[PDB]
Amino acid sequence: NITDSLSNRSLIVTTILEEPYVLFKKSDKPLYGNDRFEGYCIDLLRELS
Ligand SMILES: *[C@@H]1O[C@H](CO)[C@@H](O[C@@H]2O[C@H](CO)[C@@H](O)[C@H](O)[C@H]2NC(C)=O)[C@H](O)[C@H]1NC(C)=O
Repeated sequence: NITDSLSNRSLIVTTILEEPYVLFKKSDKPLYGNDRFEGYCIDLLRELS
């Protein structure tokens, strides 16, 4: 059981804008939250979450 034992526990994740790892979502609405950045390491963040 190495499942979601880290539930709750709001956490701060820091990044730098690089070209192939993070990118803004191309949309009309102003981006807020985890929809601000998308990419491969963001996909790794989704898998880890
Ligand atoms: C996250 O917070 C919730 C409450 O805010 C914790 O909830 C309890 O979880 C245990 C697990 O068996 C239950 O028996 C309790 O009835 C729950 N209480 C409530 C008030 O929900 C939860 O454990 C927390 N997550 C972690 C990983 O600690």
